[PDB]
Amino acid sequence: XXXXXXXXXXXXXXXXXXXXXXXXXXXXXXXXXXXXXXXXXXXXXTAEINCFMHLLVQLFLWDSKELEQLVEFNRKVVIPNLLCYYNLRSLNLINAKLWFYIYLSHETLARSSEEINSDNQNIILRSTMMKFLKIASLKHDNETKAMLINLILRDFLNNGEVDSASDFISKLEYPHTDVSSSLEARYFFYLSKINAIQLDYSTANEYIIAAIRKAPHNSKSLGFLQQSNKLHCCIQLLMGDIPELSFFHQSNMQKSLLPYYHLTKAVKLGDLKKFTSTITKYKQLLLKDDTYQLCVRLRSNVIKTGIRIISLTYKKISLRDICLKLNLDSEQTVEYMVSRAIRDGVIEAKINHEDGFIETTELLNIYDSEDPQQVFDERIKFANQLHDEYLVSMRYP
Amino acid sequence: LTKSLSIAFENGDYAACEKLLPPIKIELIKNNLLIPDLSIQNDIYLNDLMITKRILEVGALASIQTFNFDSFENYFNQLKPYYFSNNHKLSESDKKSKLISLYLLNLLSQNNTTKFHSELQYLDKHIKNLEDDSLLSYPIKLDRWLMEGSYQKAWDLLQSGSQNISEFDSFTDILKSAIRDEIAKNTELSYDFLPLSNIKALLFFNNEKETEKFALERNWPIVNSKVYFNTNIIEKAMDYAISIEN
Amino acid sequence: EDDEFEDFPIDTWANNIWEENWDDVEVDDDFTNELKAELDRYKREN
Repeated sequence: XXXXXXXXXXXXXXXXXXXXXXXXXXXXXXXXXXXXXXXXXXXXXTAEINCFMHLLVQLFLWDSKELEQLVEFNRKVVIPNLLCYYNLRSLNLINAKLWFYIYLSHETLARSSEEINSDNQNIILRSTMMKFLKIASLKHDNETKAMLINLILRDFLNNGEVDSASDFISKLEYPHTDVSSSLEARYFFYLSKINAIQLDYSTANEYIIAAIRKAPHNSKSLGFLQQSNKLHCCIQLLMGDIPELSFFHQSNMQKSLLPYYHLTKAVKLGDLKKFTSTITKYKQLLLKDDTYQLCVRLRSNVIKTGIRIISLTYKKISLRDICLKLNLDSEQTVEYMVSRAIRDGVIEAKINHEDGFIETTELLNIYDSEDPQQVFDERIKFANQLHDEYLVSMRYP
Repeated sequence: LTKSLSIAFENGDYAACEKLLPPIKIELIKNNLLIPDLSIQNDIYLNDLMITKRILEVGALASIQTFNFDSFENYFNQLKPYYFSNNHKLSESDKKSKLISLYLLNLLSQNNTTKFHSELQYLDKHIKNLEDDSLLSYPIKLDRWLMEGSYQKAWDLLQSGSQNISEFDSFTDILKSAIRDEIAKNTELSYDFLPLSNIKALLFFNNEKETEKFALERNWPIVNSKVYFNTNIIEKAMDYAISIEN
Repeated sequence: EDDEFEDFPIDTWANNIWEENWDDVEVDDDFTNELKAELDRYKREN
């Protein structure tokens, strides 16, 4: 019967990259399974396929929705099994699918109940994963390395530890060359994220952008894109660059981005109270991911916007009125906030204190003079070495 | 030894505490090789961890006045398993409630923002039962207000640490200066012209002379209460050419 | 080259042909109604 495929899959046991191909259909090889079909392996018995059939056990259970003996299985079985696979080199590639599930249910298990047995257990877990993270690191199997790394990163962020994961990266070198683009984007995802929480944005949008590029699409790969982009909007927003509407209308994902689509409406307008109200509105929704405490940083940005708009639309304004448009209590509050905005290269103004009105700087003629010469000159040179550079990297033909 | 620390902190002198710590550090080296990191999760073992917590606690509290800050971060790092291992018995000591807040505030004092927000994200999942921020709003709120740029509320918090007051007053004197330059570094570009009374108004001085003290320290030329805050074309052508004909 | 992403579940929920400028969806609707009161309010006073 259908077990022929399981035997046909064993016909993939010849050598080397076949396993790769062997995995591909094996991705969908789990469509049909039965406990009596389990007896197939009972009649089938080799170890190099023993671990694999254990994969089939995990896949069987997790899909069958029973997680108890899946993790229980992970321990009692995988540990004996784990020792045998260490000797093998090919097995490391196979185990990655294994590890991918191992952590999973355990993580998923945490959503059943709270116990410190889960703590000690997962301390053991991470400990192991770092152990043969080093072991495999010396064994030079790119794929299983990258996978494992991803799993422990995801552990740090199921935890609250960004730093430990960060300094962890500091001592990491990533198995760059030979990867699975999906794992690559899981990396770039987590990377961009933690790199953001630490308040460095300008490198986060990078790694998340790559998490958009390197990610596959299909119909299944959605949730990763949905989730990521739910982050990408946040970074784009914090950095001070409003995203365009079409970014909010793309695919099914547009139903999820809605709170962010209610943030930019709050942000672009620069109206604080509306913002805050919205944050209270969608808060719980924003907590199911951790984008929340990112978003609550925007209270700075929103006000920056408020000031910049009040500047572009007025040459000079009595402090009274700015304080009215921004709802704030006191003028004294204002000139702290505006004095701040100026230093950041936003307004380009000065402030008249004794009359208390902002005055924004003008263009002051001067075209008939030589200043345009200097300016154009700088711009010119800075165009040259662009041309230069683009011809120095050009050398390759 | 084991009673020595009791005599140090119960003594109430934190230099006696201070220099009384190093001789304890050794039995904390052996016992360190025994008690800490609590991997055994043993029930009868409760005594070791019970004492150990308070040991490092007065390690930090003492470390404050003694400028030993980083060290107790270590201690605080070392303390991390204790309050953040879930338990009712293990995580209780109010030296937590004051100590954590002390730590966050440290991070602000050093202008390390990255580490600070990282810590926020950390504490969040643990404290997630969190009610507002009870004591802990002092460092948090203290951060948010200077993030937005409204200082007056922040300074107000600096006046509001005295209720729970501890030696972070020193930190206060840190943070206080840490703010004023800001306003200074703000106002330098704000507008060129100030009456002295207004500088006093901004920088939160209770004194008129502290002003020009600061402004001299800032190199600000002062006028009687009122301060002020302040290639030929041929060449260019040939330059464009020689850039073109390379 | 296919993996399940079972770790990222697709969001579970508790339940215009023309491209838009934002100010399209500003759509604050105010002016038509506010105006009339502004006009007449003015000319009653003058």
